[PDB]
Amino acid sequence: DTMKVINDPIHGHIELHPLLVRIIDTPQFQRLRYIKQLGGGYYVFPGASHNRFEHSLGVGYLAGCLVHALGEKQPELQISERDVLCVQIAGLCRNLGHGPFSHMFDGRFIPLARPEVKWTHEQGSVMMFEHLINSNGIKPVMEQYGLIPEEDICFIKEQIVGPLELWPYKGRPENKSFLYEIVSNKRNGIDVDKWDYFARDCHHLGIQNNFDYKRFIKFARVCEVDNELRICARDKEVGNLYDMFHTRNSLHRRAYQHKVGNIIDTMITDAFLKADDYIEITGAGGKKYRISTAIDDMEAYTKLTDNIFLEILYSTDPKLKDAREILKQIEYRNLFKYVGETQPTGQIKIKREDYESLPKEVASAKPKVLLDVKLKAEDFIVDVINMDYGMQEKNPIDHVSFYCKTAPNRAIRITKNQVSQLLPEKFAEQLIRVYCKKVDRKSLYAARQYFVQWCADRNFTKPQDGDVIAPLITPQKKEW
Amino acid sequence: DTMKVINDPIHGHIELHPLLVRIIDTPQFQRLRYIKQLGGGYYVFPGASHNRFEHSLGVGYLAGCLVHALGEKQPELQISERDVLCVQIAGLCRNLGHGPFSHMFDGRFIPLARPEVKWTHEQGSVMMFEHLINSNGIKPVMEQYGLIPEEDICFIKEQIVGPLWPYKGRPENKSFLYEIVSNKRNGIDVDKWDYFARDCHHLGIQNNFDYKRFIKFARVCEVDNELRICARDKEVGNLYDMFHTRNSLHRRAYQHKVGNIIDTMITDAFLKADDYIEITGAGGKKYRISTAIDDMEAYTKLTDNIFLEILYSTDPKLKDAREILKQIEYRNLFKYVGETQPTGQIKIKREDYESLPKEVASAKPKVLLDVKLKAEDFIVDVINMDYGMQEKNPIDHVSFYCKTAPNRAIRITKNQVSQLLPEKFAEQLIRVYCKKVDRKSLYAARQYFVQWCADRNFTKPQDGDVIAPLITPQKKEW
Amino acid sequence: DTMKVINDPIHGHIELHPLLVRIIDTPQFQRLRYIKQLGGGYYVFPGASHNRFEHSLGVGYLAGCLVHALGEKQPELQISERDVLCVQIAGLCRNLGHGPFSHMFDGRFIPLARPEVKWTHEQGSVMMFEHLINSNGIKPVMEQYGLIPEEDICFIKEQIVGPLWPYKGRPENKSFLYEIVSNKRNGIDVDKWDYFARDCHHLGIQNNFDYKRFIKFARVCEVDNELRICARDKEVGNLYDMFHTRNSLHRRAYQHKVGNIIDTMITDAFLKADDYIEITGAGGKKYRISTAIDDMEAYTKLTDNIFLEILYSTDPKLKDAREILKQIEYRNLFKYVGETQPTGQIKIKREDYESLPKEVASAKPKVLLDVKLKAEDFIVDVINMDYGMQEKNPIDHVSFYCKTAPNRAIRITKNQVSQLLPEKFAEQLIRVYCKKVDRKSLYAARQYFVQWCADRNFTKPQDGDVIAPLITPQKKEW
Amino acid sequence: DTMKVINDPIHGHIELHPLLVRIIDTPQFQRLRYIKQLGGGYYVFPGASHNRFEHSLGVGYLAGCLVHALGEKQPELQISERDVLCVQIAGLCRNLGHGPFSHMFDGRFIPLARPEVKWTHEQGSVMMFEHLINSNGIKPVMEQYGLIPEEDICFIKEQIVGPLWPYKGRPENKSFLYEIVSNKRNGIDVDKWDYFARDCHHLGIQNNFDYKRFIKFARVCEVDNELRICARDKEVGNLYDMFHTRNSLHRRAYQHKVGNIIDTMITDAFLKADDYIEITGAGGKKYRISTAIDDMEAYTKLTDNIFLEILYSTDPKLKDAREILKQIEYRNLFKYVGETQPTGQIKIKREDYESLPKEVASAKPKVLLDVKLKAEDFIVDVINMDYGMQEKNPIDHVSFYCKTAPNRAIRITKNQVSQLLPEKFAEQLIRVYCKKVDRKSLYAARQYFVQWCADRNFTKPQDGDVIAPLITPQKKEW
Ligand SMILES: Nc1ncnc2c1ncn2[C@H]1C[C@H](O)[C@@H](COP(=O)(O)OP(=O)(O)OP(=O)(O)O)O1
Ligand SMILES: Nc1ncnc2c1ncn2[C@H]1C[C@H](O)[C@@H](COP(=O)(O)OP(=O)(O)OP(=O)(O)O)O1
Ligand SMILES: Nc1ncnc2c1ncn2[C@H]1C[C@H](O)[C@@H](COP(=O)(O)OP(=O)(O)OP(=O)(O)O)O1
Ligand SMILES: Nc1ncnc2c1ncn2[C@H]1C[C@H](O)[C@@H](COP(=O)(O)OP(=O)(O)OP(=O)(O)O)O1
Ligand code: NA
Ligand code: NA
Ligand code: NA
Ligand code: NA
Ligand code: NA
Ligand code: NA
Ligand code: NA
Ligand code: NA
Ligand code: NA
Ligand code: NA
Ligand code: NA
Ligand code: NA
Ligand code: NA
Ligand code: NA
Repeated sequence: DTMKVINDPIHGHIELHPLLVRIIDTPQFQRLRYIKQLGGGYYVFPGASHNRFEHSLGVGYLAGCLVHALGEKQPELQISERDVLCVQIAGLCRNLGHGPFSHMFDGRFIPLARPEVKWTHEQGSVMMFEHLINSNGIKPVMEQYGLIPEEDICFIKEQIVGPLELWPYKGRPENKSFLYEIVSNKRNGIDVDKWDYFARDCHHLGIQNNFDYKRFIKFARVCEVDNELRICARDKEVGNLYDMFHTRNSLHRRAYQHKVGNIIDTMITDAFLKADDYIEITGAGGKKYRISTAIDDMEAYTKLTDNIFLEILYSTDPKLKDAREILKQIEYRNLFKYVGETQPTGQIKIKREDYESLPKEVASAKPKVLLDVKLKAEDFIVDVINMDYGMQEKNPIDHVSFYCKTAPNRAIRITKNQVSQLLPEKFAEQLIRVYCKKVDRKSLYAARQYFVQWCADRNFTKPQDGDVIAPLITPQKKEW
Repeated sequence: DTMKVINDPIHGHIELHPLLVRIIDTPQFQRLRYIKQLGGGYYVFPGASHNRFEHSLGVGYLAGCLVHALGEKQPELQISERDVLCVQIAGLCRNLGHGPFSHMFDGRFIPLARPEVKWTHEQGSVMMFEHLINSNGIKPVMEQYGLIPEEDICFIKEQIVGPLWPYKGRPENKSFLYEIVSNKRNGIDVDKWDYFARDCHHLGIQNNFDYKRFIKFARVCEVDNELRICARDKEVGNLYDMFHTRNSLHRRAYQHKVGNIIDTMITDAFLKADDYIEITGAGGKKYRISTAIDDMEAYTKLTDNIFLEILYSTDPKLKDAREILKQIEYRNLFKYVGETQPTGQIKIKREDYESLPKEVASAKPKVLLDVKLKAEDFIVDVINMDYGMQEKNPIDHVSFYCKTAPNRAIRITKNQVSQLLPEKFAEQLIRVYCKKVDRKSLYAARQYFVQWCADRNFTKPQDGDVIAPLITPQKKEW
Repeated sequence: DTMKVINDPIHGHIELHPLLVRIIDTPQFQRLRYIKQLGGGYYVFPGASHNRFEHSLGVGYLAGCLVHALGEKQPELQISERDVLCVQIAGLCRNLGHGPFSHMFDGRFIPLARPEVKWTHEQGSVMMFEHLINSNGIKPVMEQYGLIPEEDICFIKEQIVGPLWPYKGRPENKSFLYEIVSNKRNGIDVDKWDYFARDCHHLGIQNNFDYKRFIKFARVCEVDNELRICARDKEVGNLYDMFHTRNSLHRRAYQHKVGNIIDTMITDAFLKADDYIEITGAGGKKYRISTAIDDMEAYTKLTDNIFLEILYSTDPKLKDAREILKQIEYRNLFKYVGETQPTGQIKIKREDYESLPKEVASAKPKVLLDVKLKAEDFIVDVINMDYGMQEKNPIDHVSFYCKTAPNRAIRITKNQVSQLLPEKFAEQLIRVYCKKVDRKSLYAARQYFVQWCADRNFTKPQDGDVIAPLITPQKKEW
Repeated sequence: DTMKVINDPIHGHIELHPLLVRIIDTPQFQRLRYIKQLGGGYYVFPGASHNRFEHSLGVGYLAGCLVHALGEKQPELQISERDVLCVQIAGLCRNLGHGPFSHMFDGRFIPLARPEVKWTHEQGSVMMFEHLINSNGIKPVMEQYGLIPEEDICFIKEQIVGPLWPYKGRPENKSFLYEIVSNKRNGIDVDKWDYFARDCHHLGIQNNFDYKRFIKFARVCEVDNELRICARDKEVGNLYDMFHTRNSLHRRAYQHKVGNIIDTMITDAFLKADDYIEITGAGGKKYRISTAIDDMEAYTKLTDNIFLEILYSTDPKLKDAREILKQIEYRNLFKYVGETQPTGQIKIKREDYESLPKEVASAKPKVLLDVKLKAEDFIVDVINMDYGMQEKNPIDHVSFYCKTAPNRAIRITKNQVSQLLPEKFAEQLIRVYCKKVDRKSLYAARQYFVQWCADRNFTKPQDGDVIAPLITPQKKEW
């Protein structure tokens, strides 16, 4: 077994070490071929047919490019061949825990189906990796290539999920601290997983990427920052890092939080909720699990993919009728209808515990307009979206270290005022989208009146088309 | 009316007329989201995750670009808005009849499972379109936009599948319209243009054909008393390059030796599953994977999903099918032994395919072997590579015009273009694989293979001297 | 004569009407082949070899795309063939007035060589267009294609340079036409769209603005009793991104610290050569590099070639000029010391520029230095970065329409889009360089520089702590 | 001094070792910024503004990629850091000897102006490199980085121009290194790889050769007791495609019929200017355009600028030269009459070129002509199109390895790959143009042309029946 070459449209011809090949050629990894990267986004951007499989190869490749580049420029770090493989494997395997339609599954479905548990795709990746290792005899193969399974497995899992609970990591000592910033960077969010999905999502969506990850890799260095070795960027690149998070935000606005993409993810979630009692997935020992409990058994979870959508759509059982009809509505494009978008003003934040009550508030509004129909709470969906630069209210560039041309081993900080006055003043905000489940012309007219009146009552921002969709409501609000 | 815009990575922002949107928003069209364009190719080229859905939008768009371009340059053709919509709809709908894994289903599975029937994806598209029309109340919507369903449905179906003037959907003065979506005269059509661009974007191989350039130089002229789409004389080199590119894409990607063996293993799994999977069709009647083609309501539910239904099954009756698919996941694939071609005049006929594994196993290589292999251990895959018209040069069926007389159609022969062009336009490739994957079986398989090539006067395999050093010295030609 | 087709790597195959071809095939237009789009940027980004000629073809093409798109969607605007040609011509001709190294010539050279005059490339374009028309017998060719030279020439010139309705080339009901080539209201025009795509292709930085998407959503609506080009409401995010991209391109490429210092050195060489180079104009009268702008026949011969005329000269009078250009070839450039910005209300006005090198040399660092530097050893470059309208948000001057009422124009404020947008739309950068390149001079230059930043309450330079560790602790702030 | 990074749109961010930087920052290298890669091609493809400078950086970078790749995969070859630098330097410097408009200068101008000498851009590069080294003190800088100037300079020059082992710069065990920059065995080298990608990016024609794939599969193996670079067996298809692409680029772009006639007109202007332009060289001695090749200090100043020096001149002695250049700006070009090829064994040798205009004018068409044309009215351009090795298949000079024995070199014949490949590897194109551009002259020129083709048994011109309907019936073949 020798180096395989694989041709990827984003990165070109990528070399895979035979241990990587052994990890890839398992049911646990190959599963990612059946999970769309962008979930319901495929129903809006028809190029976005790519799956988590190819994204994962790309993350593994880029993780290897960055660690190899640091090792060649700085031999004094003592990056070993073993370190390189562990970083590549962690890159490959950080997407293993994703579920059907990717963010739909851990962002919408699981929190509604199992409100008592705290599940992330990260934790799932660690569990799925363990199952991959143990079911496929990977440990003897790791030893053959010089890995020490005990320590290296721990290292790999820590790169995915952070400390498995003073230097908190066990897989590598503090002098290799920089290695924990490559695959999943908890300090500031700058990591190779974003770099792959920027390039890959853009190629498939038909929106062009402005971030240059190769340029970043070339200027990257390891320096001592508060007695820990960290990956630092060249001072000059600070503009480009602000542009990188600006790009992330553009991709969320244009594509990932597309108003129709989100409502399709919501409809799929609702179909999976109604189907949950009746779909059975066989796991370890022949025990049966549901869509919502497959996360408790990795053998069941292995078989939980986008296929669930089609199993529901093609079913004939009367018990799956409600689930199936929601999916049929997607095919006919009879979707829940977008009413509009607003934001809170001032320092007002809408917290997760208030979400359920928002459809009630929209239906409780009293627009002074003659209406043919009256709508209820259950007729409205309210979707609250938190947009930020990856670290809630914080500027992630405040957590980046830099070096200068004249002293490349000396780490420095650069503040927002030292770069530009044209940068954002805040780093987080909320969007509120409202939709109506009643699609007829009179219901939709009514829904707009309730919506705009609610925006006025709550002192939210004037919807962009407020004057067109509710001309009788927007004059009562002086500031509009 | 109300145009939708859709953003496609190949063509940019595409406008869809509301009638097209009505056709697209049906179970019969949306089904194409679950059929991979390149089938088992995704298992070799990981970027090739694209489905028939997006390819079909692109063919519809390009069909519209070509017909609009001809109408603007030549008002005298009388291309109406109705013609434009019919051509776009036929473009949209020519892929409706594809099955699971696209060419796998009509190229491998159906010919083995139903050898007596003559099924093509084209005929399937016509049948699926009829079912799409009748199940979704499309005829009143056609009338709303000025189409005449009787004539226009006939036109649309004829553009997909073909037929004194033999067509009924349009008269002879619109003969050129039949050359846009599916060109029976020479193979130059908008379906190829979309898949060249789209497959290349996804495979990571760069496309060298410029379809926009071609559309700009295209004109309709009278050729033997029939109006045809002609190309500019100067463009003749680019058309030879276009078929050269098609041939490269087949060699590099579509007939990739591992892509084909994965399609073969999936076919074998579907054969072993065929008795046991049921698909519900019209009136609750049950169909199999091999009979779903006889009922469009069943066939609607026949997609790549079948692969996962088999892979995830627990039924003991699906065990053999499921194990073949598990072999694909572990990459325990049937092993490639090699490739050869016939020499001289020799062509291998379709009726002799079944007997070829027997001939390879019957060869007597003078090498000491620890295993003996049988007929069933060999797969022999014969691939016909051509320029789309068997042995014919398709450029002999293209008409050209000159700058100084743009309504005068001419012919250009291969001799008038270049001496560096192909001398033949068709050939066969013979790939041999072994179902026994261990190192000793594979060694043995190579000896039988090379010996068979020697016995049959086939070409010396490229690695012949390395894989069978004891066999290749007997053959003086090599 | 009929349509020429030209293949451009940015836009593909572009069609040129024969009148445009006649305008392009003149010495006044073909001159733009010898003026680099990005001037000294080519000396930093080696892909940036592109010239104004191809950019101008692209602007003419995109001007035609937008006016055609508006006309097809809204026949009621009565856009005539004549309007289309005049808009395409204005698009083609808006770069005619550029000088050697593009922005170097009107941004640095002319203001220093002729401080008393107010010259812009725009005014130059109008004058060069008039000369192009009259020297090449274009007026009878305009008449042949239905143009009325009196009104249409006026229209074309007004589209490039601007002026109760103040325009004479078209009445108020065609007011939207003045927003295509050079948009005075908000800066959204086709010239930006071409240079975004073209500069990005050549620089190796990828463009994220989608101009085609913008064209598809564009409509003309009534706004305060005047017809204007409006954008779809949803696209407002993309317009903010468009100016954000313009700003990124300025930071990364157009105001690159070494690109600018190369433009400065070339400017200095042209100043020292100005007394001695002669350019023959109309009548045989002689002009200088700085006076060629007063005679279009001389200016026709004033291109990047002047750089090489100086570099290859042997005349002893051009020695000092030639030596500066030789320093560029050896890469012995004036050295970058650093960058800072003003804080608070502080704005640095154009009348204070000359005094800044004096202030840096007057600073008293409080560290012992081996050499002392003077005013002439420093260059101080002030760069104004904005969104095209000084302190104003250009999106406040954009009109929008909604899906439910496409003829009804609306306004959208910054708070209705996002909290993550910029709070200001203008700022200044100050770069300092040193003409003395040795290690001791450069160390000293950094101490003066950082101390000056401290004295003036400017921002702490990014590398302040590394380049001047003894100076940055004295500032209660840093 | 450490690595510079340079951003190139084709290769991305490229690292330059400080010795390379020292070679690049000289007047001898920087001169390549003023020589267009494609010469007159820019006058047809407006994207083709790129210069030899950036192409050279790219060849240097790719030379380094291939030698690094071989060294990492095969440590037993003992590729040193010194070898890597010498290979990068040879890559950087192989284009130094190009003249104004690249192939125009050594392909057209020099053969006509200096018929007694045998000059190539290769020999020019060696001479320019020597001058670069000696004028800029590069030898001590080479020693600083471990190079041995005597041996390594010889190595570098041998990699550019060529020579029982005939080379002195490296012994036989490093023989593979001579195949990277300029491969005399088969033409597969990094210079092609860069211009495929770069010319395609600028021309707007898409490249289908994947050089990175090739580098990944490349290995060094023993072939007839010499170490050589071998390709993987199954890449053989791709190598045939690589030369097919080279040929397509020649047909579409580099031998464009208008590109070539513009190169011819520029050559004619330079011939008429040759007596009157002076270029100052070493010791103040004066040279002409045609003698600047004999003094590297003069040749340093000989660039595309010469075109504009002629165009902008006022000297009455340069009038005829200047008028030809003015005709290019107005697009009053010599007119294309047509294209033919020889049939049979007939090859047209360089000594018969001068007589061809005479033969066309001597033909006796037998139709009534209003004007009669003479020899000097015709230009006949003979173009040799091949796969880089005259009549030979360059793939017969490629060595391959198989997966099962990667140190064992093999040969692969054309019949082992495909029957759809070219049957010949060389041909000639004959283009005829007319210097008289009026309608009557052009009609006459076509009659003479077609009659000449008939008399000589050349191929029927593609538009023969349209341009000469009365002449093409006499010829039974046609
Ligand atoms: N000619 C080609 N150009 C571009 N990519 C290719 C081409 N041929 C194959 N690929 C892609 C498909 C895969 O992603 C990757 C490797 O394919 P390939 O080299 O065919 O390996 P293989 O594993 O089938 O052969 P082998 O095992 O004999 O080396 O390159
Ligand atoms: N900013 C963007 N840039 C590029 N593509 C986009 C952007 N926004 C959306 N898309 C894509 C997704 C779709 O394929 C296509 C149409 O999207 P969009 O204009 O959002 O339609 P819509 O149907 O959601 O809006 P509406 O119905 O309100 O007009 O363009
Ligand atoms: N095969 C090609 N592919 C892409 N671009 C090409 C090709 N051939 C030429 N071009 C480019 C060069 C020009 O920019 C544009 C038009 O050139 P071309 O069609 O050769 O026109 P022409 O003016 O030389 O021919 P004619 O006058 O006979 O129509 O296309
Ligand atoms: N932000 C950017 N994105 C892409 N390319 C850039 C960017 N900045 C500069 N370039 C280009 C121009 C050059 O070709 C190459 C290197 O430029 P740059 O990093 O600016 O070097 P420099 O020599 O000016 O800086 P220094 O000497 O301070 O390291 O990259
Ligand atoms: Na797709
Ligand atoms: Na990590
Ligand atoms: Na530093
Ligand atoms: Na058809
Ligand atoms: Na082509
Ligand atoms: Na073929
Ligand atoms: Na296949
Ligand atoms: Na597999
Ligand atoms: Na052939
Ligand atoms: Na709207
Ligand atoms: Na260009
Ligand atoms: Na070179
Ligand atoms: Na060179
Ligand atoms: Na060998």
